[PDB]
Amino acid sequence: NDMPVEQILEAELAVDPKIDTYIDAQKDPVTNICQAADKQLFTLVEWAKRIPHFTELPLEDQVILLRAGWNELLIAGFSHRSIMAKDGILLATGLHVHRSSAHQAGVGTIFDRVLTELVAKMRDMKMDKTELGCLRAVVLFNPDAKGLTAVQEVEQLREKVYASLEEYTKSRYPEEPGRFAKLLLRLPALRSIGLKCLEHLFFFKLIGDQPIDTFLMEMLE
Amino acid sequence: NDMPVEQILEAELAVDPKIDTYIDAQKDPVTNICQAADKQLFTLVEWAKRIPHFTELPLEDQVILLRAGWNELLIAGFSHRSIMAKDGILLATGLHVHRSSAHQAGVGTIFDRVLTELVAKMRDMKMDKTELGCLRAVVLFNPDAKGLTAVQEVEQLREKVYASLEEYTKSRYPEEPGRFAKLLLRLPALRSIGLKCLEHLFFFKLIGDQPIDTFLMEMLE
Amino acid sequence: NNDMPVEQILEAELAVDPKIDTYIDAQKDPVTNICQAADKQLFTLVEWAKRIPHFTELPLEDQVILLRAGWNELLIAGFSHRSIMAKDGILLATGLHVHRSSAHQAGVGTIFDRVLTELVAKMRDMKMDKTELGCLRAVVLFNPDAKGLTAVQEVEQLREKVYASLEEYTKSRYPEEPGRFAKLLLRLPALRSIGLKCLEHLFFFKLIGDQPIDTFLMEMLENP
Amino acid sequence: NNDMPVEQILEAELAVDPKIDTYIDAQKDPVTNICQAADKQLFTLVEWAKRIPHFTELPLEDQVILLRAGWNELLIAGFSHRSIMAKDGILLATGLHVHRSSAHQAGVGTIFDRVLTELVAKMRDMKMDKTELGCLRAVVLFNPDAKGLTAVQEVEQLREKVYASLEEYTKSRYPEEPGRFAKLLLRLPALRSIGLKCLEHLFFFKLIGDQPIDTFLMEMLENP
Amino acid sequence: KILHRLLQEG
Amino acid sequence: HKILHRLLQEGS
Amino acid sequence: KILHRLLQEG
Amino acid sequence: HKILHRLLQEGS
Ligand SMILES: CC1=C(/C=C/C(C)=C\C=C\C(C)=C\C(=O)O)C(C)(C)CCC1
Ligand SMILES: CC1=C(/C=C/C(C)=C\C=C\C(C)=C\C(=O)O)C(C)(C)CCC1
Ligand SMILES: CC1=C(/C=C/C(C)=C\C=C\C(C)=C\C(=O)O)C(C)(C)CCC1
Ligand SMILES: CC1=C(/C=C/C(C)=C\C=C\C(C)=C\C(=O)O)C(C)(C)CCC1
Repeated sequence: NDMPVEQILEAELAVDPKIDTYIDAQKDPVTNICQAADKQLFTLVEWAKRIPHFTELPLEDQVILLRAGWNELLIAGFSHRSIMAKDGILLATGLHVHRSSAHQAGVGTIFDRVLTELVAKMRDMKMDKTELGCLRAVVLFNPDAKGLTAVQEVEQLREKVYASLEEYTKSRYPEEPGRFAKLLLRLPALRSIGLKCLEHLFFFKLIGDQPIDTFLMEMLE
Repeated sequence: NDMPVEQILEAELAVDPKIDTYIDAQKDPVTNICQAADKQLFTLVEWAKRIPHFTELPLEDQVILLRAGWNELLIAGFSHRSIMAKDGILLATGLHVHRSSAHQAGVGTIFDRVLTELVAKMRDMKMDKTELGCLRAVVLFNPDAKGLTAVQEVEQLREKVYASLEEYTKSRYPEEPGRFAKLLLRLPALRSIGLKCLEHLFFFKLIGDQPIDTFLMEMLE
Repeated sequence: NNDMPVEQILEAELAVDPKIDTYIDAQKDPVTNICQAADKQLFTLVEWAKRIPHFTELPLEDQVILLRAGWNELLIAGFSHRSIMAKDGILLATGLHVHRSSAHQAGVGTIFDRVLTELVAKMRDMKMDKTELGCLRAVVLFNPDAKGLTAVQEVEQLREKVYASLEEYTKSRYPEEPGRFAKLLLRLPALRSIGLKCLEHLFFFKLIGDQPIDTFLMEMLENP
Repeated sequence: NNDMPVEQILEAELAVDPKIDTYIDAQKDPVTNICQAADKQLFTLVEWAKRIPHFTELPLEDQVILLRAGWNELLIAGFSHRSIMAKDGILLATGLHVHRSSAHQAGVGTIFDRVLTELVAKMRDMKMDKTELGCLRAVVLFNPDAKGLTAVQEVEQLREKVYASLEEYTKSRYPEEPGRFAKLLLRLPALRSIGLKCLEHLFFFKLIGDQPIDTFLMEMLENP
Repeated sequence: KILHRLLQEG
Repeated sequence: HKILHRLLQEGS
Repeated sequence: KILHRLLQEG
Repeated sequence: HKILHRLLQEGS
């Protein structure tokens, strides 16, 4: 062993948001989702600090992993939370963003990808918190990330994570020989949706670099 | 007569930008295009002030027409200018924006619509400055615009404009019986691309409402 | 003059004219009423298109592209014109009359008024006839800007033929009004604007998941 | 175990293996070299797909959807694997060897290195064989997330069958290495990442209009 | 789809 | 709308 | 397209 | 990267 699924479960549990009801927003969904993200970034670190062995990597690598992994880590997180919604995603700030807001705000198409390729599939197979924590750990232990020193160390940690996951999976779900594959095969979609989000975010960051000039602002009111 | 194509030609000529070469930009095309727009809005007014009869409408209507028409007025303008480029548009600030920048910046799809449905067709039929000024005048005289007082007055002005255009067209291009239609039939595309631009602009204006929070900014660098 | 006889376009409008002489004003939820009438008219809309000269000689993948790109303006033009017979309301092909008050109560009042003032009232004031309506629709159908066309030239060219026949019909049937041809074509930008805004309302009713919507309409809202 | 015999996937890889024993290092413009090899391989890629069990029973509109969604990762996986035989370069199906120095000079060095370190080196270090490569490609081909599929279930299900056969083959041929199956599937996220970034370079070479590009490749870059 | 259907039996 | 009004007064 | 072509003569 | 570094030091 040495990479126990129980502590991984602990790490997830320790970062669930303490969560009331979930009111809509329809008003500036993109903003709300970016605030939730900023907020969750703090808790993402704490989560990582609680994944076994993570903090015994060099400091330098711990930062590379998290700079390389966060967006996929946060997408996986809100996706798994959002399983109980129908066509919406549930943010950590306790807001619910409806598919219809997302199209109105211009991100309909990447949003739909999150619902179809992540949320719906997490829901159809009833992915549990242990499988989700493992998947996130695998992502956190990305031995391809640039500039790593302890390459081989991350490689060994990721190998650990998936061996325990396969183990957990074979034993908690022995009616499903394909389950382990099916879980790993969600990571390509995650990778992909992750990249598309970052494009979005880079574009909003350059927009915000420079206000609209004043007559143009006036024509828009 | 009373709506002479010559003065309409004058109005266009008086607002050509005084124009050197046209350097690229590839760097923040969206910004550049919005600055050009703001800049051209000042000159749009002067253009309007020079269209016959415009300034004898009530003040209130002159502002309604220009608030309702500007985006289509500016799109028509840069489209006609951009005929001599291949796959790019030429801004009034003397910048050239390449189709490849436009896709890189995320507005590839509306940009392509401008090239295909406006620029390329303006180019294939060699639309001249007189036809363009008339088309813009027709757009400027929009009797559907909300809240107009002198509805019937704008209606009569638009009727004038297209009668002189048809006239100019029959006489300057008598090899082309379809020319007049073909010109009017570009206005639906203009209308449409105009609406899609305004969506873009409203979205950038709300983005810019609110910076990215600081940890999120840090992950983006 | 050419190869695009207006008799045949008129023959097309008349074959799909739902012959209706008594309507029931429908104050209930108008949006469902309008959706069902639209589903219903999508079927006639294809019959209509197939009767337009040369339409069915087009690459099949092109017939589909045109109908899928033009359905919303095509159907809007249809009921706006039938509706010249009402006052402040529209007349659905299903025999229902929807009053503007009732569109307002259901929160689609603004786009409703845009149809009354930009299309219906204008069509009524200039006494647009069925021939001109068909041409306008045929122009809209042969839309050479639609994405993915393979026969762009054939489409352009059939467009040009419709508007040549239109213009000649207009000159002959309404020589009092030399501007008429232009007046007709200048209704197309409003038609385009209002068509985009209805499609936005629809797509959004579809995404909210509440609002019914039948099956041909649904296939259209998945096709755009 | 099932209905998806690995012999037949292996038979598929081998039928398209361009049998090549001597390459010419190509320092000229590598981008054109890679484009032409890709055009060339698109034709074999379809032959390859047609030989994958059940592929050709799919709704035709689905075969097209899969090939059009999977071509770039499929071809990347192909030449990355042939390329385990080079060192710091890739080996094109056209008999050319492109060195990394030369990719760097041509300004596509970064994505080139990503292919060397994330795909080629890993494939070489774990001695990925042709059977596993075919399965990985078949998994990628039967992509049930592709937009517009009509037979989603059939696709999912054929996916599941490939990965069941893969896993069983792996357990049997490489019982020393119980993690091997996972190691194989975990190359797919990099494959996906690198595939997106190559498609971005391509689409952009196409939009700049300078860079040649042949015709099957062009049809692909218009299909995405 | 339904549209194809409709357009072929013509 | 300050900018448009002001500009509409000046020219003539 | 070319892809259709290729996929039918099979 | 100030925020991430600082956070990575604190917990333990
Ligand atoms: C998906 C998505 C976006 C990015 C989300 C990302 C990368 C982080 C969100 C994490 C949250 C919302 C954390 C939580 O609540 O657990 C953007 C902004 C591009 C807009 C469209 C939808
Ligand atoms: C088309 C287009 C856009 C809007 C342009 C508009 C509405 C005005 C431009 C006028 C210019 C550039 C004036 C001139 O130089 O004559 C936005 C910003 C949405 C981005 C994508 C391309
Ligand atoms: C106009 C309108 C809408 C859309 C109608 C559309 C897109 C076509 C209607 C077809 C009919 C009414 C066919 C006919 O009666 O011949 C929505 C749903 C936004 C509600 C507001 C008013
Ligand atoms: C990888 C790479 C590129 C894209 C290659 C793609 C998309 C497939 C290549 C096919 C081959 C090389 C087939 C074969 O040899 O079997 C571009 C053009 C971005 C240049 C940088 C390196």
